[PDB]
Amino acid sequence: MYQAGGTIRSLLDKVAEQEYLLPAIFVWRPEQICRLFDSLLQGYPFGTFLFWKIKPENRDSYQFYQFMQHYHERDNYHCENVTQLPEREFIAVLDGQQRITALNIGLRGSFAWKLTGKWWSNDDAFPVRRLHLNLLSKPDLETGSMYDFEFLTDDKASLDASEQYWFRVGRIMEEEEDALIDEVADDARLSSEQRKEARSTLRHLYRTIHDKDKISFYEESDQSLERVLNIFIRMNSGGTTLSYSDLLLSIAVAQWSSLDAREEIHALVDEMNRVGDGFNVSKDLVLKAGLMLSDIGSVGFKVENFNKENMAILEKNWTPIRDALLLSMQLLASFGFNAQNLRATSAILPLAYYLHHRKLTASYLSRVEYAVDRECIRNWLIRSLLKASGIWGSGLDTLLTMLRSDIKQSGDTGFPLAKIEATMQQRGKSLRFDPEEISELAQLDYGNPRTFALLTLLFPGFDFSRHFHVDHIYPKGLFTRNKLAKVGVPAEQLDELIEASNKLPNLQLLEGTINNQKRQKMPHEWYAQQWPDVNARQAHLQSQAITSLPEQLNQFMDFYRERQETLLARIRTALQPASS
Amino acid sequence: MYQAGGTIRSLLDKVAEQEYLLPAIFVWRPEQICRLFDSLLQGYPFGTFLFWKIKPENRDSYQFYQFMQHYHERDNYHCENVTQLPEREFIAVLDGQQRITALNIGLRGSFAWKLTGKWWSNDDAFPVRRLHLNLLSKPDLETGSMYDFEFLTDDKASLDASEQYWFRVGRIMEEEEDALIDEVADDARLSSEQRKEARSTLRHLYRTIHDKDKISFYEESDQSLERVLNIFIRMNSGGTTLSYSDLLLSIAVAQWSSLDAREEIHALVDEMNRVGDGFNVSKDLVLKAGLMLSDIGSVGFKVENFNKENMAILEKNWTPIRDALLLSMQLLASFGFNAQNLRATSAILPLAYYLHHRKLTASYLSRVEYAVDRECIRNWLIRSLLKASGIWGSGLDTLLTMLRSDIKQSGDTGFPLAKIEATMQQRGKSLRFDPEEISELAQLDYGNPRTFALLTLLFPGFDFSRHFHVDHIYPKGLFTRNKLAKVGVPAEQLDELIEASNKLPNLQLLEGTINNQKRQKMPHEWYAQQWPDVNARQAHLQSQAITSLPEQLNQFMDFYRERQETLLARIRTALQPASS
Ligand SMILES: [Cl-]
Ligand SMILES: [Cl-]
Repeated sequence: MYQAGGTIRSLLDKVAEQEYLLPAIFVWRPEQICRLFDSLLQGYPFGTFLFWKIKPENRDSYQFYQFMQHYHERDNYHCENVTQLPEREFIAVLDGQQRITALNIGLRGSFAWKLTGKWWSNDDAFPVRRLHLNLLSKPDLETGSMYDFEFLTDDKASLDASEQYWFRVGRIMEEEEDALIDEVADDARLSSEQRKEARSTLRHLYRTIHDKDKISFYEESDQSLERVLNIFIRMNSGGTTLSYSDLLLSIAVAQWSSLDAREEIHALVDEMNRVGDGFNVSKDLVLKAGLMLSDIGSVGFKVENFNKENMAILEKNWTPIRDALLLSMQLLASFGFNAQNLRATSAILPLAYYLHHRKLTASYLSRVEYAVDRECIRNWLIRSLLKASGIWGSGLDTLLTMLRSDIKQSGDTGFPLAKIEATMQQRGKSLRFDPEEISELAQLDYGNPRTFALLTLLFPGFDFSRHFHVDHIYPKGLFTRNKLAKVGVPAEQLDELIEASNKLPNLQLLEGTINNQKRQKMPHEWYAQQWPDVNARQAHLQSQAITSLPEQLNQFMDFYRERQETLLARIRTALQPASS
Repeated sequence: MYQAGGTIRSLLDKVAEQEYLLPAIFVWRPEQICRLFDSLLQGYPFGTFLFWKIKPENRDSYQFYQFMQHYHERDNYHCENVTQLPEREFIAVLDGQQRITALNIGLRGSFAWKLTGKWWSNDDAFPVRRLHLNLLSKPDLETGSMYDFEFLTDDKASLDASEQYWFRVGRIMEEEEDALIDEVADDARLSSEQRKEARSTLRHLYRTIHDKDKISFYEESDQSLERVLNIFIRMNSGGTTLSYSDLLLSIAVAQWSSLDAREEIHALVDEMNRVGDGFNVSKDLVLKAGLMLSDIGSVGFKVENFNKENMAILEKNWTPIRDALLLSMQLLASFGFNAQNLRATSAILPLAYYLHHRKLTASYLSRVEYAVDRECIRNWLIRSLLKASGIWGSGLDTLLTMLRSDIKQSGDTGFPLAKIEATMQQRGKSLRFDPEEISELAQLDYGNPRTFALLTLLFPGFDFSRHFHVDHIYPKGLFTRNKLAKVGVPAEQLDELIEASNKLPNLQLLEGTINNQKRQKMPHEWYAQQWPDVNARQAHLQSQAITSLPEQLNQFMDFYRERQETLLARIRTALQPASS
């Protein structure tokens, strides 16, 4: 069947009573849910959906799932199983799943994502947020946004937003339009001009969902599913549309006399990703690096930059360029980076420009004449990566072309560290750390990608190309609620000790792989038998910012505070910028 | 910038002027184009298209193509490059490519595909067809069809069938509606009752194309492209809509406790395709085989057959089922089959059923107790593949379930050939060949997949799992039109002899690979050099149905005609209905 128009309200009511379901076959980023609601209010139409009608004889023939509603990046990213399996004929959605999920999360659910820089262990790193609309939206002529939608905690919404009036979008499914419009009219915090504007935005939102025929679908049973599914694919977007990424790639490879630049680019990606313990770089990175290493004026990942003259330059230099790219990954692996602990792939671009510039080869990793230069790059890269945010995000393209001029100007004197650091300061991307950034670094968690990076900056000396790991000084296994309450730790200090045992003051770098006999002893026990000479012992331990090793867990927080103090100092000096 | 109105005629005028072009980045089956036109006349709407505007300053920055128009499976199957590049702003179509191509082929172009049973080398196996509509179509209740569209020759369109009035669709782009409707009204082929419904169907077809707003699109320049493409993708089918067959795979994987069904399917498929010199088998075949080998009542490739009860039965029997499937591929390779010469992969299903029924293993290929049985299978299979069509196409599912009962009753006595052939006969699929089929077999071309099969039937005794090939008796290279006139062949006959030189009476099976010294000699020279003893030579020529080996090409047709008669007698004997 064809249904040419239903409301979003009718659609979501069916989702609510589990009459629209999913067959057993992910979710969008919050920013994309917001772009959908903005596009919806602006008037962009939905494409048609496709629904498979399940008769009651078949309720049990197949496994069905429920549309995602309250998304939690940690605790609920999988679709929930059906709980109210209908006993009348119902629907499984074959096309429309992600648009319907976003509608459902925005209007009936929530989104809890991990805060930037925090670790999965942290429980206050996943604040629950709900979709909100700023009833006083004004056209942002940069994003093309007409309505400002945003996922907000309850308190960032309720705060006095100056010039803003935030409205929880889901209220239009819970209250009548009259009650909501009256709330806005009766709010004395709005001016009369603001009240008029808030009112027509709230009406526009309410009625887009409740009055406008936005939803169209085909609806078919088992018997003719095959035929209409084919019709549906034929007449709508059947052969999937290229993303912008894949469009640039196709346009870019079109300009190459090599009969398969597509194959050259994939071989390079997979090669790069097999380096060391594995990386995860994309073809986007390779194409942008193409633009950057060929001295193209713009490194913007934009279709206009992949015209035939620029792709002619890129093809000419493809061998130097894939050589530098591949040597960039080998440098990174030689520092200990892999796919799990490299947060910003864009940092590869200036590294690769440098290696490509000086025409370096894999001997750059061994010869001693380079060791000082290799160490200067490592320190710079790690510091850039220790920033929670604000270095390799927004503003990248202008940062990259300025860093490129600095590297160009350096001839073969080596990595131009002072110049680079000044360019970054000039751009609002200083590698200077302020005291609260320092405190944040000193409480990093085991497994956070910045943690090993920080440790290899604080305690250099290992061959980071060889095996090494981060270990707990007081083994993490000793720290459970049961075990601790019997050594006497008060019941209220129990969660404090457990959280602290997993953080930087209890962390160290160790050569080799995980030692299982170290992890079953108290640290003073383990170090007394590995270092019988009491003087060696206290020099080794001191090299690791370990002064003492209390013999009972009851005194762990004394140890923690003491080493936290030493690490704060060591972090300060390590992150202090040189001068001349 | 949106545009919800647009006629198909406007769209195709832009294609015709080369103002709608393709960016550099396959064409549908003719029956899929026909189904597009049927859906279009039934009211199924087109999804919205995405167009990228190229400003005249960038008309040279990228490579563009023209929409395909006159499709030739051999001589013109990849997009035409741009003649007549617009000097004003123009469009590259980013979404809608395939739907526009189909409109363009149906309304302004043509489709030439290889006739079933013929080979690429034959220049009269690709008759040009153009899209036609039966102005007397009536609802077909078996196909959901309402309008019968079909690609036809001018000759088969000019034929009078009881209620078949074929009208060439492209004429609505070339002539005024008045002229076309008057020709229908003036045609003594139609009764007054029929000219009313033919006029109404011609008008509906004409006006769907010229008056109705069926085309809608977004149009964007470089600047808005990224933003609007992502909106387009989010609001429409954003994830590649799953085909019916990918839906079945997903439905099926979901019901397996833990054999990790998705990659056990793909792994078995890859395994199947690497047997011998390689096959090209589909996951769809593997699923169908699951249904047949587990004795499910229906073997229809329909979603209803993949409920959890059936998938439970399949998972239990998965190991014996993949065993049987791989053994069936190994048996086929032992016959000399591969991806190129196996025309009907459905023939695998009864093979695999049989092999699974008797629980045979790899020793079935070698032990001599099976030699007679393997040869009976090979003989039956080849005969089924020697039919140009009508065996493994339509009607397959009922044939399969009946072949299954025949194999199941055969117990352990061996392949039940007589009963299988009775079954095939009552299904209208006799392995009996009539005189005109015999004559067509006696002139198959070199390279036609049926030629190798026929030869292995007529000349058994090689080790078809070791290397062998088809070779010309009088080498193919001797037969160029310059070379032939020089040995003094009359002008009239020259191309009769070139023709016949590529056909079965000049073909033989030889062990090993191509022998380049044999291909440079007249046959009688080759054989006198290889078989110095004239009596062993006559014996060996006799085994290949060679009576005489004329020494001049001038007598080649005397050889052709003599060996053709010898082959006809062998073929008539090899294909004759058997003893009972
Ligand atoms: Cl940027
Ligand atoms: Cl069938």
